[PDB]
Amino acid sequence: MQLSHRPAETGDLETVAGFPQDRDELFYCYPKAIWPFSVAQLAAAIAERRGSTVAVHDGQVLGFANFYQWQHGDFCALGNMMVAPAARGLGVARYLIGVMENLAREQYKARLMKISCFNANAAGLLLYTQLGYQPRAIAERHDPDGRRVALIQMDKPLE
Ligand SMILES: CC(=O)OCC1=C(C(=O)O)N2C(=O)[C@@H](NC(=O)Cc3cccs3)[C@H]2SC1
Repeated sequence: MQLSHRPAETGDLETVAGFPQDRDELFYCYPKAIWPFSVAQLAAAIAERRGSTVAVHDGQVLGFANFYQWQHGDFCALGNMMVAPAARGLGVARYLIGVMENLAREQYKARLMKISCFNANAAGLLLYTQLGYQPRAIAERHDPDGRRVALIQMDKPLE
């Protein structure tokens, strides 16, 4: 992958909003969203968040992420991590996580990145582990069906 990145733009929203393929994928990346996902839901997140970034390869937006929490000199928390269904497992998430780590360090002076990952998302848990994130706590949350899920709260120092 020759990958690049830039801030998210209005024109990207329809593409990015197409990434979650089912209600599980949507919950894992945006638990407050309601299925079906929409550009309006995506735009609302962007508005209340920081750092919304896309990853681009060969003219295609393949990934998106942002911060749902940010505390200058302290940390950021990565949110809305979405990857195009045709580009899963190819390094887009790894790439964007690296981008977001740099952004947290440089723009927020963060010492730590937090990532919270739902228990059912094994692929996320494994990736973040491979990227040097360590599990710190488990919180109870509830899915759209009112079922109890475990949110695994991980972090990583940035340097
Ligand atoms: C890496 C990634 O994509 O994380 C998605 C996520 C988000 C998100 O929306 O970006 N999060 C938030 O905004 C947090 N939300 C909660 O802990 C509240 C919840 C209520 C019901 C279930 S979780 C975390 S819960 C995890």
